[PDB]
Amino acid sequence: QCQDVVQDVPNVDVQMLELYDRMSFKDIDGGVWKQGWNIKYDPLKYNAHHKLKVFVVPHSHNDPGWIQTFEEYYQHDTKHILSNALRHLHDNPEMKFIWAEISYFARFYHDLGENKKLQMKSIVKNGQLEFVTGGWVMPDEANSHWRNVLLQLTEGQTWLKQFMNVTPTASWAIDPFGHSPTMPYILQKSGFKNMLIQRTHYSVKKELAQQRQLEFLWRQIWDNKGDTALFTHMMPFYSYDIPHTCGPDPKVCCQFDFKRMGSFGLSCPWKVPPRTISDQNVAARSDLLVDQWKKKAELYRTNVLLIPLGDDFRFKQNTEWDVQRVNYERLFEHINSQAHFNVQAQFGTLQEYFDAVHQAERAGQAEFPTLSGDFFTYADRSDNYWSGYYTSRPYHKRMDRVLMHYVRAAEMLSAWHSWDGMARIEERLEQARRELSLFQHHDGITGTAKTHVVVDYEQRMQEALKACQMVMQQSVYRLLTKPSIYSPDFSFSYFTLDDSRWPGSGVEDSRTTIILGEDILPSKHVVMHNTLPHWREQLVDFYVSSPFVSVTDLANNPVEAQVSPVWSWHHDTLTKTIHPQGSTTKYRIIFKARVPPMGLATYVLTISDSKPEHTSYASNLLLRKNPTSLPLGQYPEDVKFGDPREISLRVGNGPTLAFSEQGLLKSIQLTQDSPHVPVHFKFLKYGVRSHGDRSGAYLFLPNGPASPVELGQPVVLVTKGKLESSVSVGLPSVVHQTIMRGGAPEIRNLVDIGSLDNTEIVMRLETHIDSGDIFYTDLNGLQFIKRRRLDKLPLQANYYPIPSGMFIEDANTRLTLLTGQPLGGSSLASGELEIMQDRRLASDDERGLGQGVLDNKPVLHIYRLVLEKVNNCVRPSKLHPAGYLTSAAHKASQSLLDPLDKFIFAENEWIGAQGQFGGDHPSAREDLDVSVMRRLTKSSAKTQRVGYVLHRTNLMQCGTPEEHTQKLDVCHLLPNVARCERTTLTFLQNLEHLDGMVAPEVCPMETAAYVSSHSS
Ligand SMILES: *[C@@H]1O[C@H](CO)[C@@H](O)[C@H](O)[C@H]1NC(C)=O
Ligand SMILES: O[C@H]1[C@@H]2[C@@H](O)CCC[S@+]2C[C@H]1O
Ligand SMILES: [Zn+2]
Repeated sequence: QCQDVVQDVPNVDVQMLELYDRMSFKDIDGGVWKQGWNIKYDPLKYNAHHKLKVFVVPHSHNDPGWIQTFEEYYQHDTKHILSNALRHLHDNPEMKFIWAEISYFARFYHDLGENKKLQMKSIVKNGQLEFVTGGWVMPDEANSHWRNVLLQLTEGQTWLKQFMNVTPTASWAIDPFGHSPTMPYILQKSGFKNMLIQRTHYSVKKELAQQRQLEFLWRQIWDNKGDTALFTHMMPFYSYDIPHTCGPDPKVCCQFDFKRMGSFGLSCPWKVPPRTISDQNVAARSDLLVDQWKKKAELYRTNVLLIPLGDDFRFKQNTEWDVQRVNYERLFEHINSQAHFNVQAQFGTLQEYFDAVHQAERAGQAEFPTLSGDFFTYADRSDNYWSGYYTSRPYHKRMDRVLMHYVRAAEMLSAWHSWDGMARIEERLEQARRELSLFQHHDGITGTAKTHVVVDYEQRMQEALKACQMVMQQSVYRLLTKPSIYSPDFSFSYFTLDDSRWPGSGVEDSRTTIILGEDILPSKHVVMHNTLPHWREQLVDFYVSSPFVSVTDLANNPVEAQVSPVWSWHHDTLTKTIHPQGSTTKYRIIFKARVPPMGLATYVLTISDSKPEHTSYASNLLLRKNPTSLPLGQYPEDVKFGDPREISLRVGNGPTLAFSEQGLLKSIQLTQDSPHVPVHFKFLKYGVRSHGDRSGAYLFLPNGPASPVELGQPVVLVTKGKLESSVSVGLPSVVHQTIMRGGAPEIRNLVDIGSLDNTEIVMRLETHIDSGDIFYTDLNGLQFIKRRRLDKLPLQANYYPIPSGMFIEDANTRLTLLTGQPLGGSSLASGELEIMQDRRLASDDERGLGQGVLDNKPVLHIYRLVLEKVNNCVRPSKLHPAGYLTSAAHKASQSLLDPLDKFIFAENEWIGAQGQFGGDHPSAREDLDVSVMRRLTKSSAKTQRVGYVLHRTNLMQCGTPEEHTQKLDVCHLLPNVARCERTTLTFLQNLEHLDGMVAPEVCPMETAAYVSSHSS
């Protein structure tokens, strides 16, 4: 049956948390290998019957945006690299080249004439040009959500299958800033057999090198059996550039980068230039180079050695192709003909290297270790830990998650039907997928690009959001209109999307008010979509032009609603206070929408001349000294005023929250009898060093622990309603909001760091929880990994990515913070959680970006806070490296990442309107998600095909019986199923033809893909 992911601790040779506890992390000078040691080898190791096989693998790192935009790099550099690669590989049959970034390759190939397309296909087919990974990008591994890692991988590999007829099975990840086990998870489920990584902490490289553990079978932290394992090669040295890839001595290796002799504007910082290889020097030059190779080979277990040959945007000029190729050819001729070296060296590809490694393994020459864990937080040297980019450019980090959801929703909503080409559905979805995929680049979501490049990514993402909205609203109109009435104009807006959290109140006033009135329009239809495969009820809100509005379902059943004011916060430069103003012409109406699995539900908003029977009105209390009046137009309850004071609130039967006089949480009481548990929010600031290394987009180099933000006497606004209550406070740089709807609170921070240079703003939670040095953070929204704070490491080393959540716990109590955006965070003392909100840095951090981070803009960060008793939960043992969410924390995460979508009908009357879609869809167990639903065929295909990605998480058992659900068989969601197949996660290979055309559900922590085929 399924593997147990909780109770059995895997036995692995290397467990990265255990390794971290034992390592000392001393930064001593190792000689020419500055972070290693002087490698020694026995010359007699190699001989006539046991040669060293060397693969020199030419490559070119092409960032899809960084210090230029994608299109700028394409025009100035990448199109010439690819054009000249085609020519030089064509003309030089033993030369090889690998290529990773399919965004660029697709941009290139589609501009080729057919003669050149054919020539390109021939050098791919014959193995000279080899694709590695084949994703749209080489993604960030820290901030990216696994769903978007899969999206971009699929975008690139689907392109490659269609146009190049190849599917890579080896991955190349030389530049992401630390590495995640989510990558082998996805890759192994996508047909891969091997992967390569580079940017791991220098101390880890030393430790694993000493044990010859740089090649390993990387399995997931919970995986007892090993079925998730993927063979992984970690490169051993400081960079992927030629000085750090031939061997341990960069002064020697630089002499073999033949672009550095002067005419190209490059040189060797170790002050010994390359020399052109001639018959007079080739023996000496070869003895230098072979000795470097044999030292590198000592770090690995086979007689097969990988030597990358490349750097950023290399292999551009024809003269560069020639100078590298001709000099290496002279070296190979000499080396391979001189028996005393016992070396056979050649240009090769990545797959060629791995195939030869595994041939050695099968011949019994090596056994590889098993490994679990991750490779965060990266440091490349000294105390320079790359935890800054977990937060840099947080606006765009948040935008990533918004677009993630709208791509899912657009693909799902439109998959139910086949569309005519004139509807431009496929066109808009392809654009949306590609812009989101581009942003997964390790200079996109990471916030490590130049200002104008960030603007380009943002503009692309905005176009993608508009594309999603168009597809979604067309789809809703089709799904909810009587078929014989449906008369679409595929350019028309039948609905507009309403999003309450993006860009957010205080960031952009982009929401449309529903305008009702006796002399204009009595009522309005709205529609909610639920992308999750279970019934959901959730409060939804809209802006309306009257407070006298009531809600009905499309059976005209009244729905209870609450009306509240529309409050906006202002930085009053004449009074020097931050305080709220209420609208006198628009109001918020809130009600519970109940929406089928993967379905839609319609409601109607109707105006009346007076308070309606089933609509209540929130009270409002402004706490501040010196108040002034707050008129609210027709809102029927007058605002109350008071001096600052502690307050407590409870919605429904839910928790009771107590707040300080400054508007910040102080305690949570779960039930009426129970203790008021201390849970205190605090905002603090980190600065920058005034000597030594400065923080920048990549690096976090604080000048000591954080200092509290001075709050003064902030203005606090309390809104109390039957359905929703909140406490909001205007603090320096942050409008902080705690919202209660009857379960776990929601936190919203409108963060505007303003002109506070050299400041990082952190939000900290202080509790009594006896967590010691342990805390948990997620990896890519997929899994939670145990962290241990290490006081032998500096503060910034104890920061980890928080892509979706974090928690601390003791024997009895857990506090989980779920996020709607990836940010950096830690637990720096027992009972604490902290998460960075924004950072503004005036200096560059000396990694090549050439600017600090001075382009901050207001961002609305969102969270859920879940305090729980966990003493009755079945948790992993103390030695297990994973943790798992409870039901309530998982649902709270889903609330943030995949909320209901809201649609407002744009015209005055919707003729043929229907009340619901998907009432017959199965309501699957809470731990299962349909992560992807995508129609894979256009309308001309006689056999339509729909793909599904199913993911089951693992939730802790805590004694909530929580049961009766329906089985979900995705292959029967559409009618006329003729076949159901299990596929790789990219949909590109059929793995099993399924009996009865039934797609089984998956095991906890597993992800599977299915394709259903339909004959009508
Ligand atoms: C793709 O490759 C397979 C074997 O590599 C070959 O049989 C086939 O003709 C190619 N199909 C295409 C070009 O779609
Ligand atoms: O962000 C950049 C990388 C970083 O490692 C700094 C050195 C250049 S690489 C190219 C970019 O992706
Ligand atoms: Zn890069």
